[PDB]
Amino acid sequence: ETYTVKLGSDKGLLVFEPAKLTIKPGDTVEFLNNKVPPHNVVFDAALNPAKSADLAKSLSHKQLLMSPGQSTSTTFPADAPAGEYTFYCEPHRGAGMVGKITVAG
Ligand SMILES: [Cu+2]
Repeated sequence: ETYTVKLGSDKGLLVFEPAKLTIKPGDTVEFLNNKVPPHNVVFDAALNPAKSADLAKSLSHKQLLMSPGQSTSTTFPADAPAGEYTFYCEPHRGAGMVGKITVAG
């Protein structure tokens, strides 16, 4: 299944919309640049079920998305470990642009 997370709400808030999502291993999350760019998508190296920096890096998109309508996607590994994956937008982290994906069966 492919799910869409907007970067910046339609109201213009510095949030992911939605900010929490439950998926299965192998699902894709599309991150769509929506409002108040630039944004990026960085998975936390410690706050994933494997506490694996490499895993987090593989899921992340560090380059800034500059224009509304740009997108990037993360397809989770087929054997992604179950549990919680915290991610954030680097420029807007301090303003609260933090999200969480939960992988479950
Ligand atoms: Cu942002």
